[PDB]
Amino acid sequence: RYELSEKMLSACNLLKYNIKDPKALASKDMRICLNTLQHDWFRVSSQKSAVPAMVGDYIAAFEAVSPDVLRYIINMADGNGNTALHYSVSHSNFQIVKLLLDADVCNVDHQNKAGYTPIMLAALAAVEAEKDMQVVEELFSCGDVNAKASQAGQTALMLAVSHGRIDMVKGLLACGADVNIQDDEGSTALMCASEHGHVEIVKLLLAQPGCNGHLEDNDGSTALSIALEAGHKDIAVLLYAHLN
Amino acid sequence: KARRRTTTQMELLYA
Repeated sequence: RYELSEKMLSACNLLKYNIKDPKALASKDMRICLNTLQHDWFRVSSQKSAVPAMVGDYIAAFEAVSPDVLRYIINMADGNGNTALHYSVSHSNFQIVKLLLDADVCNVDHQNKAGYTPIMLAALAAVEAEKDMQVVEELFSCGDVNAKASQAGQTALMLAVSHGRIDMVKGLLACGADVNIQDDEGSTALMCASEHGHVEIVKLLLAQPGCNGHLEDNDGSTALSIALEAGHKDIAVLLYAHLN
Repeated sequence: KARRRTTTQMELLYA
């Protein structure tokens, strides 16, 4: 079993005594402490080569210091605004994603500096086994699947659709994604699918109760007009059939 | 338009 270093355990104990005192927590000297925590925590949790048993051992050790110390450390964000949940999703380290979720204190809706949540990162992450998709759907159910990115206001569903990821689209819809959300430019997931020519994804979106094919983007384009213009007459016929 | 653009895994992770 992996154990914290003397220095790390020391920093955890210092946090424990200070965690309830906000202005001490923000003090310049306390920062050297917090930097130790951040450095060692990201070292063990956030590389592609992170070892799940080590992350598990570290989580258990933080909670033994204090549940509040566990909550503080596993929600730390680095200089990129990334949490361990962002990195472990991006790396498709779904055993580690599961350990973080099961600690039951993750803020899954945290936007990194790029403007994206871990649910949005999952929409593009490699998933090589259906069991990994179980962890992805747990993630989807722990946070806000309808959140909009700071860049262009896109949702996870729009991201998945734009990459033609039928698997992710099915997952997101099964976990309650709203098909009708519009990004900052007024585009829907259905419009994204129409641009890319993704026929099966169009059928999946149209099959959702309440899918609104009439929505316009800020220039008055519809999924139907977009499909024709992008040269996807088959989707256009599909859209027409659904709208009428 | 964002709906036409490609976003990469690295673009989601780093600004």
